[PDB]
Amino acid sequence: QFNPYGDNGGTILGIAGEDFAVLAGDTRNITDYSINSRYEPKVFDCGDNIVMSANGFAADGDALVKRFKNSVKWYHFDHNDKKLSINSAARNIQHLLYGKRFFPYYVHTII
Amino acid sequence: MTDRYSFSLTTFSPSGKLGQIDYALTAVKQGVTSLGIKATNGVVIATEKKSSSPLAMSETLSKVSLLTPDIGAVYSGMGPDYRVLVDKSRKVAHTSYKRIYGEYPPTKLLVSEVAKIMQEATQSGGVRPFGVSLLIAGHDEFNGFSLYQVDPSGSYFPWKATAIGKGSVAAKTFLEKRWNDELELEDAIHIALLTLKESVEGEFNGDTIELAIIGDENPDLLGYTGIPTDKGPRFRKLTSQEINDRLEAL
Amino acid sequence: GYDRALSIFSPDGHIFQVEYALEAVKRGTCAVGVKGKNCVVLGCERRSTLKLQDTRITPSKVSKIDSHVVLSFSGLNADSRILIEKARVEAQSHRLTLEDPVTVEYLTRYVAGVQQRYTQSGGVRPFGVSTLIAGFDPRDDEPKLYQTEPSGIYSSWSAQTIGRNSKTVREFLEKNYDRKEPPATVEECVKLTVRSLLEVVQTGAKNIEITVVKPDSDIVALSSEEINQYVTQIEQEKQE
Amino acid sequence: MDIILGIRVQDSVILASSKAVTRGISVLKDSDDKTRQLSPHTLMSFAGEAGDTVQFAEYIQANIQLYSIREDYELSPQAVSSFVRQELAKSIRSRRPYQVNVLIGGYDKKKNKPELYQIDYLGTKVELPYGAHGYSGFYTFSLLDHHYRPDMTTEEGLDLLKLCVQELEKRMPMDFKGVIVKIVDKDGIRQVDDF
Amino acid sequence: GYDRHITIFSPEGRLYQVEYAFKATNQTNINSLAVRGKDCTVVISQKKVPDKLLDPTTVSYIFCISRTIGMVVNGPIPDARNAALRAKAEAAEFRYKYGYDMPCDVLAKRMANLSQIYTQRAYMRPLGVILTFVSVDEELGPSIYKTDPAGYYVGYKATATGPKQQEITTNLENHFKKSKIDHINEESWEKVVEFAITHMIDALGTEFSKNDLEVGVATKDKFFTLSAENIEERLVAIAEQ
Amino acid sequence: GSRRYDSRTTIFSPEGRLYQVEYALESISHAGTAIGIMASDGIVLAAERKVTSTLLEQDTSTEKLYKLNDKIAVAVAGLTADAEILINTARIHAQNYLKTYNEDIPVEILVRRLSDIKQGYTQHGGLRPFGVSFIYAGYDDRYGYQLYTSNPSGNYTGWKAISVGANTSAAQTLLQMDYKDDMKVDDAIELALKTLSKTTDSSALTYDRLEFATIRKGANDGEVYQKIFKPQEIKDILVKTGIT
Amino acid sequence: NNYDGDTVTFSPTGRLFQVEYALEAIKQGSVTVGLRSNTHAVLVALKRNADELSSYQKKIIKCDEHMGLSLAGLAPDARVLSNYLRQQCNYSSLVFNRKLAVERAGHLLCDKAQKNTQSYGGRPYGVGLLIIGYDKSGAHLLEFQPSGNVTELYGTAIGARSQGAKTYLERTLDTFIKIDGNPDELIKAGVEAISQSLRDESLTVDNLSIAIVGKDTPFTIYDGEAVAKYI
Amino acid sequence: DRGVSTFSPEGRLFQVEYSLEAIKLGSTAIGIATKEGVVLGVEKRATSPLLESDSIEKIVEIDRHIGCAMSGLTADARSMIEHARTAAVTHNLYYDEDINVESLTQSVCDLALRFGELMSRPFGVALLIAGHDADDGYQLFHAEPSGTFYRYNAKAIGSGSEGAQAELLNEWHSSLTLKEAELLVLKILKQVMEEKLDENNAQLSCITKQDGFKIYDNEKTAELIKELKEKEAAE
Amino acid sequence: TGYDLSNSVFSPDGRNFQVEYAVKAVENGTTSIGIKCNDGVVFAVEKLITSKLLVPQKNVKIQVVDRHIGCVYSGLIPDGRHLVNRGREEAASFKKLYKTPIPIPAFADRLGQYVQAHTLYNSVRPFGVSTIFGGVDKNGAHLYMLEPSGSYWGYKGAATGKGRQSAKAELEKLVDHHPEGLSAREAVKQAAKIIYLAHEDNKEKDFELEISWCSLSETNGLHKFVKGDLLQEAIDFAQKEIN
Ligand SMILES: [Cl-]
Repeated sequence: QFNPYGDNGGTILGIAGEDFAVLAGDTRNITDYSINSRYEPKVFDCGDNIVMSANGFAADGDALVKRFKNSVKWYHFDHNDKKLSINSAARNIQHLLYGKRFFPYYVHTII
Repeated sequence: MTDRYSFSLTTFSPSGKLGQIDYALTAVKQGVTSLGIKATNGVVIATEKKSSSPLAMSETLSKVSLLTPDIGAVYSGMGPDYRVLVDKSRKVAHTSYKRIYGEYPPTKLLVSEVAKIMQEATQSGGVRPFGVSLLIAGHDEFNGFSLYQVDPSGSYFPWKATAIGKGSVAAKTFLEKRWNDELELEDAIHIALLTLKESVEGEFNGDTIELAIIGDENPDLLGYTGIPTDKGPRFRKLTSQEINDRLEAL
Repeated sequence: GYDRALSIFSPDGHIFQVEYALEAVKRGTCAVGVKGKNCVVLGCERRSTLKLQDTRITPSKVSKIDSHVVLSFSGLNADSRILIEKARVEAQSHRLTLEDPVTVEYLTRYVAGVQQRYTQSGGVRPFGVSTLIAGFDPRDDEPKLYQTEPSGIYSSWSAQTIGRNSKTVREFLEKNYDRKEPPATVEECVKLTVRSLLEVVQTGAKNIEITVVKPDSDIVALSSEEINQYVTQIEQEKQE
Repeated sequence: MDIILGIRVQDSVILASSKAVTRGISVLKDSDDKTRQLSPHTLMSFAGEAGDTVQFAEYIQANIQLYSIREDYELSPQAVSSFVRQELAKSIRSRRPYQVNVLIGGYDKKKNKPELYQIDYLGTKVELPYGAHGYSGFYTFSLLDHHYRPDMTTEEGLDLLKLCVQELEKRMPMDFKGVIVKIVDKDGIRQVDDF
Repeated sequence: GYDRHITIFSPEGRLYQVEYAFKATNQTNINSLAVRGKDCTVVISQKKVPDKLLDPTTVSYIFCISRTIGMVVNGPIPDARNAALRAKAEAAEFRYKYGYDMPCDVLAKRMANLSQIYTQRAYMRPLGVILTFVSVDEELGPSIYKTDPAGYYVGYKATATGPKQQEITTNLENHFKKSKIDHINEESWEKVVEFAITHMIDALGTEFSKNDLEVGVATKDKFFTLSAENIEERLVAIAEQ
Repeated sequence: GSRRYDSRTTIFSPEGRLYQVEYALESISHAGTAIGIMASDGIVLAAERKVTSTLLEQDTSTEKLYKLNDKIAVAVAGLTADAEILINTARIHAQNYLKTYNEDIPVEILVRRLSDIKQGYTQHGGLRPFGVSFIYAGYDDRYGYQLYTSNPSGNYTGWKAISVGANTSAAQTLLQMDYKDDMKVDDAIELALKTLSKTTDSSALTYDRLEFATIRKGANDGEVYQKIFKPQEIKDILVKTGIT
Repeated sequence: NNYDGDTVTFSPTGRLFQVEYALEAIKQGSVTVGLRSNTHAVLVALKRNADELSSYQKKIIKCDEHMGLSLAGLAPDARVLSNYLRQQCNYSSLVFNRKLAVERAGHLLCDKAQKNTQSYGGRPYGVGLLIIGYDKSGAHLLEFQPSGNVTELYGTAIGARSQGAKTYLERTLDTFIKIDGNPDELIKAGVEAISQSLRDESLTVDNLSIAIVGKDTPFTIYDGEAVAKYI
Repeated sequence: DRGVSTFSPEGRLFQVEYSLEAIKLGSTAIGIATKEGVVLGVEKRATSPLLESDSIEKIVEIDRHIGCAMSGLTADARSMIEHARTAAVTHNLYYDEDINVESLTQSVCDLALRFGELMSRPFGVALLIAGHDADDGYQLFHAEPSGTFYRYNAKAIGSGSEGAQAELLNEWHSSLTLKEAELLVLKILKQVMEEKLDENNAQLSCITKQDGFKIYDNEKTAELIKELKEKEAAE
Repeated sequence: TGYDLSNSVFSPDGRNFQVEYAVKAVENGTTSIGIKCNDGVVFAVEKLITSKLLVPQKNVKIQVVDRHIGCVYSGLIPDGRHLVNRGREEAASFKKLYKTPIPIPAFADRLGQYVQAHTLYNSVRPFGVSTIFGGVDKNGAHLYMLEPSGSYWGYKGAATGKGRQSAKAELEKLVDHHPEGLSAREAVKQAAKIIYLAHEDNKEKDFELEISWCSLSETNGLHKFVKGDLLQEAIDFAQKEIN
């Protein structure tokens, strides 16, 4: 039977300071016991000073990042170029994820 | 695109007339005469075969049509409208009756279904009424022989005998003088041929006249043997030769 | 599906189909609502060109929407049944989800919304009906009387009338109804309602219907004799 | 849910329904009323799947109340029971059926007679002198077969009912936290507070 | 008078849109003719190519509906091709559904029923065409069946259609009065084609070159159209007698 | 587009009337008269057939009086074809109720639903209304014997005695004159026939131009019987009252 | 006359009056100008107010980082069409990782407008658009008409008195086409162009609207004090 | 007849232009924007003295930071308000923030042209949408059935609009206080109204950043009416 | 009367006036032609230069369908684009199911049936274009012209637009003078001449020439635009003939 999920490995890490924040992630991408790439980035600048990583199943991860990046673009179009605050981004991402509640994005997301 | 005509094309005028139904009846008046006579042991329905050209083969155009083995139909008015009504009538006898009860519908109920179809063309969106009046003759076990007229409005009436179309006024008067409640089927056929000659102008023979009966069961026309309860169709179309035989002793 | 825009604007900015629906209301039998200090009374005209009627079974002019709210109307009788049915369904639906019966304002707002929807939907004509909706909110003793009309607008009234010759009875109510002192009792409220109809009706026989609504689902319809006593009493005081 | 009982006597129908609502290893409530008044002289008790029970009961209640307002008239117990049966008979072939069993106790004012109907989630209806749903019936039916008489009073019916609850409290595995008892007669529906 | 714009009845019980669709039939100014032999059915039609820039091979009003059925149209080419595509689709579906080739008369009835619907339903106009279907049916033999915008249809011993149809019709009538039979008593289709052209020449009073005509022939198990040289071969045979 | 040919069947006149409903009522006023009279022990339905021909089959015929269920019947005035559409709907509705509640449908409930269908055709859909007026005669255990009428508008009312179709104005005046509340069925039968005989557009009222029916409790004990009169029975009742 | 009831009807001379009436709504609209060089493309728009208490109706809309337009006529119709362009640009990016060619953008608008001119019930769009963009084949300027006709130009103008600017640009063609690598000068030429369409009114700070896109410049709009430089 | 979405020869939509005539028949509504807040005032215009005027609801809350006044066929506004409220609350659910006043107005205006042969006709009501957000501060918008919306410093709509607008042209300046705006709405309403202005036939409201959208009591407005009459007599 | 107010209505003649009114819109358009040659077809069109501001070579009017068919039209340009969009859908579904690229006669009927369908109902408008199109398939070269009614035929040469009569006369001379056939490269030159000669009927505004061609030998059976040296050579040939 076809299994629509896979595991691409890797790990990510976010820490917040007083006037800064970091989002780190390794660049290794794997399936089973094989290395697919030694340098495949999964931490992205999404605009409006928001960085994002969706780690787990890379296909779902890329799809989510792609949809959120697009959500930022349309937020500008619809609300007079207003900056998307980190709290508003967070709430928006919840709805992106929960929209597929019964066929989930197989990722841990950090912004 | 798509049928944007979702509104009625037949509507009430200030005087209360339904214009399109009246005009449909006018088309029936222009149509060639057809008639029906009910005897004690059968029914006869007849009409003239108005040929469009002498090069046309009028045998290929059937004005009298079998609906069920015991029910037949003839009309006056627009031929194409009649043809599609016969198709629908044959189908509805199966879908709304035979496929449910395992037997053919009684005459009155098949007539009722055809009447419904014609009524809907009077009220539904984007259609004109049918431009025909039907005469439906038939037999069933519990009602015996019957004869019905169906008009463009969807109204139907049972008749002892009647005529519709071109010379219906004169033909009805002729039938009133001749009809009694003791007529045998052969007497009714004789009167049918007499009545029709008045309205026919040109040739009057078995090739220009179409005539069918609802009478006794015809085991020879069944196509098989072995089932006692199945005894054959009561509907039979008289042949060109069979008509000419009766035109000599006229 | 039939799509035609039947209710549309004209050059002068009127929606004629909505305005012609008001004419149907003007043709309908007169209906009046008067609210007292502790009650609301709904009075209705019944035309007397119809003798040989069976009043047991003939649809009553005042309808219960719930045990605590009533609806009367003026205009097309057939149209009103559709509004009443929808209102009754919404009443039960409200009890089901909110666990509390409708307020009179809410029920009115719903009925008015339905009427409005039929003024800018394709393939439909507006309702030829104006309604008077009266009752008491759950656990409340303040009387409520509302009016709706084909356009969809609604409002609250101390007293109001609709239907044929309603302008005459509105005139009467405008000088005979004191805002500072509404009819203090049931008797006073019924009398003022009967008086107002007697300006327009004809005979006070089987031409007037009266329904009294009191707090906590206390609704009762008066009989002929009970109403006739008000008619008899009013005429004797008039000869003065 | 779990225990719902019904007894029809000379002049009334008596319904007894357990008060416990249990989920997992916790009794969440011990005062739950597993019943809805459909009309002034008609009462319905219910048991079955969590959520389904109340949702179905209130849906039926809304429909009967709607009917009452429309016609200014009370449906007979027989008419209400047939409406309820049909809804369950529809439900059993739906994508997700209502898993609810009901008893309908009513007093027919036109006949001046009490009536008790037992309907399961499949839409299986029967009129009975006494009824039960679930495992309760395995004790109460035989008990009532012995002690029930058709001409009993409401008081005799309540004593007969006490005998059923006592037997269930002795032999049933679960603590159902007693019952709420309600009487349906010519004067409508009332609750017995001390049982 | 909107009763003349859509297919509803006029006060005198007429359908003017159907009547005006009949007048569109002659818009091409072309006459067609169909006759039956013993073994075959021949249909001929005039071929007028006025523009010198036209590719004459693409100018045709005869269509091969199925292997066995042919159809000639009298009316504008857009409506003609509309009818042809539907007839082809209907004949193909019939074979798939019922396991045998659609008879000429059954296809005629079906196309006539479709035409009837346009006379009753308002949103669809009638097609301004008359369709003449020909074949050698495996049960009925040589067959000619003709459809019009009214939804009328009937079988023919022979037939003609077009502006000068009446002249051709009477010419054929007078021949069958003389011969006393329902068909052309001839063995080969070649001579039945010759008969068809001969009697069209007499009725219309015009001579034809190889490019003035169009010929379709139906035999058992196939219907085919003739090339210019096949017709020329046929014209030579008539001239040498 | 198709807007050009739309009659707009569901609109108001400037006066606030529905054109198509008014014109449908005008149509119905030319249909054969039908009368309903409610007595204390039953109901009478009487209707005049539209100008009959001598070759019409009279016994196997139904034009005016139809059975909805065992307890309810209707008299028709208007287009028969339109009426049969509505009659079949009403018949199905009665069976739906019986299936749902295991009780025969109360008369008013059936009348309201049929009247609601008519109403719909006047408010939405762009279709012509049904050109039919009904007289409903029926019994139930709530109100006993009941007469109702409905018309193309979808408005219905209850009556002690009523007429529909042709000459209702004259017919109603005659009914209003001779009707009283303590009346019996056999008296109502006579009143119905006497009224038709005076309001008819024909030369003389005969058995072949009439349909007749009664709904009595004249069965055996506490149950209702529908009697659709046969031709010979109408001939006898016409002689018994001395009209022929 | 008798042939202007809807878009589905041709006149006896083969005209579509509803489309022509839609074209008329553009003529009543406030003037807007478009022009380009080989490196940049510039939109200039005169904004219109209801009165002195109101704001000035915004004429320019961004479609992508590399594309945008200006409007003249029914503003809600411009919002619908610009939204469609935003989606089409976006589809090209998400699916093909490809910036939508300004030419395809024109073809897509043509076909969307056309469908509204051949069917019953609908109406033509009542707005004209000037689309500018920078793609893989350099700078572009398009003129959209709601008839469906889209035209690529070096420069143009639409709206009331647009003929003045259109004549000016026709004279200035050889000059402004070679303003390469100089944004402020290309704008100056566009501001001088729109000045040929002014009557009794002059360009103020809350009246003028300018947009620019080019080789190393995303589509950006200038309003308020940011256009004071050019008056 | 003719199509609902038909253009006139002058390039305007017949139905939209006709709905604008309906709005001219409506009761007057005035809005004034200041740096201390936005004031919204309306003429109630009771058709009869028996009608309880406090049930006339022509000023309406959309959210805590956005209010709305109406003029014309006021029954048409109900679904517009319902959409506005849902749009406002939905945006808060999706983005954990207040929605911009302009974005709200644009959302309401998207409904406007969704008519044809969607609803059967345009709305017969104009809206004054007033609110505050962090980006653009206090704002007033005029939303028309054409789908067009203009931002205004001050705006009047309804029967007395052209006279009231000319008055607002003279009176408005960029330093008006909230109290000054309140009195100015009352003054201009009293001028254009038929019946004499009092607390029962006119209603005031405002939106401030601090307290949000508030409809004033009849007692509060009555004192502002008394304060206004005294100030006009004082010179 | 009023028979001309609604599409699909027959007049008492048996005519559809709305289609005839669409033909008037075609006659108003610019000139376009088609020339059939030895092993292919050549298409050319007149592009009126309304203003100096039009970018030369950048408002392309000839359109390709699939990889082997060319289409050009006169009249309402948007209507023509709608027809080509449909043509591309028709050609794609043919190739999807049957593998082989759509034959030209097959493609011609697909457009024909679609255009004819827009004369059947009053809820649609007829097409305001006559379309000249064709290409090379397994049976060689084919040229077609399709009109608003849905009527189409095969052509040796075709012309439509404001200068159709001038172009037709010039086309007839080529057919008479070359019975054996015209070569592809010759047909390109002749196409230029005919557009220049047909421009006399539209001579207020000067114009821009656009040519395309399909040839079994010259373009390998694929549709290509004529550009650069071959275009200028064809323009010069045309310029020499008018003087
Ligand atoms: Cl068929």
